[PDB]
Amino acid sequence: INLLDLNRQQMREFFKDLGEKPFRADQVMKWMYHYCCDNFDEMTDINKVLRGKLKEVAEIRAPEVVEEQRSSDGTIKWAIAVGDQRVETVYIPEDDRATLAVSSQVGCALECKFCSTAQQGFNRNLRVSEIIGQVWRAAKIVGAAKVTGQRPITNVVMMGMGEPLLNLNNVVPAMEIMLDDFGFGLSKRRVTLSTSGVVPALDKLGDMIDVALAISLHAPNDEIRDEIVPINKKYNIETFLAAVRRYLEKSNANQGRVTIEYVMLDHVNDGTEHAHQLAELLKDTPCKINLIPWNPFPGAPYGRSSNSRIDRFSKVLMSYGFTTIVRKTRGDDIDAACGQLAGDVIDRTKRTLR
RNA sequence: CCCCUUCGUCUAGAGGCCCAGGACACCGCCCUUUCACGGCGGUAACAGGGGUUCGAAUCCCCUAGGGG
Ligand SMILES: C[C@H]1O[C@@H](n2cnc3c(N)ncnc32)[C@H](O)[C@@H]1O
Ligand code: MET
Ligand code: SF4
Ligand SMILES: [Mg+2]
Ligand SMILES: [Mg+2]
Ligand SMILES: [Mg+2]
Ligand SMILES: [Mg+2]
Repeated sequence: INLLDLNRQQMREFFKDLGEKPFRADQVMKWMYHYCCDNFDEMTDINKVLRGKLKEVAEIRAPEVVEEQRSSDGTIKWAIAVGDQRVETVYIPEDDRATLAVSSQVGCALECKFCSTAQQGFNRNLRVSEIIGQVWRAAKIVGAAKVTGQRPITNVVMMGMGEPLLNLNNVVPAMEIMLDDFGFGLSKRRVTLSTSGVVPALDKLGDMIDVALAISLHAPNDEIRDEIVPINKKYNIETFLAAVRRYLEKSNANQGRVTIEYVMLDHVNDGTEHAHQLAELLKDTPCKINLIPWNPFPGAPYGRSSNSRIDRFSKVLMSYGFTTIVRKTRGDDIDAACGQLAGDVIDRTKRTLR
């Protein structure tokens, strides 16, 4: 029994089940997440008998890091071992903050055409310990909170491999741990779950946890979205934005706005005609816009909008009063930029034959 | 017998620099451009009780909880 699979409720449960008081769950979480301890013999403020009781009944096993790559950006990407397979995790330092992109499945069940995770197939969901484990290893490797004196991580984004809303069972507990004060103590506002639009699971999310929301929109109408982000064929743009607005109603994390992700595919969806449509489309949705220049990956039929097109496109949106930021491209030299995470996946869907 | 207990969390603190300071969280406002969620602001603690002293988070006692 591995305590990295457990959130606070559950660890309390666990400690009651050992005839021991529930504040013990707070102590152990502090060692685990504030110091990145994987070793009960260091928990100096737990009496020696219980300290030993734990070693018999439980453990703290994060997946192992088996690769590391540094970019001129400063950006780092670690590959973690997940049985025979690998998912990948990205650390992004900016001046006043540090951000971890976290993987949430082994590949992705979805088929976005501009995504490299999509082109590897899909194997399985990640367990809680394999999600929060990514935040655990990255915190230890960077410099643990009460070990260097600084928060190693200030923001997390569920923007690694996989679609988060197709693994709510594990995504939510893991986000719960991130937010927890005896966990990493991060902020609602600085944990951004991004989703391609699995509407029912978003409604479900609303009833489970309040967390900042971004959406992989990527087109200004269904005819295009059908082609690049195929799940649109099952939950279309209007259905999705309705769901989004349902989430935003009951959410402090988002501060009344959703972040719109829109990847910039050269001469596909990135002309000023599209910006005009996009502005219209979003007239009834309080948001801010994040333009993402496309990051390439082997075999793709696409190209990256030139900066002139991006610049023009963004200015149209700005005419209509939208906050429009171009996401700086980070980790491209090591295939760690958004979309480039292929990991190592044993596809179980036969993505190839088809 | 000895040591520890200060906002949600980690802490600042040595008889007056403290009706308790910071960071983060939380909450609020704003995002018509700081964004791989951004800017600003605000609420919030001396474990509980009794003493010593002009004055106690700080010194003494008792209690509860925790460690050797
Ligand atoms: C994580 C964010 O990046 C987007 N995304 C997926 N693939 C790529 C790529 N090759 N380049 C840029 N962005 C991508 C997702 O659709 C999501 O919005
Ligand atoms: C590479 S995408 C990562 C998060 C989710 N799949 C989304 O597309 O928004
Ligand atoms: S984009 Fe998000 S959803 Fe679409 S494939 Fe890549 S990962 Fe899966
Ligand atoms: Mg929190
Ligand atoms: Mg306390
Ligand atoms: Mg102190
Ligand atoms: Mg924000």
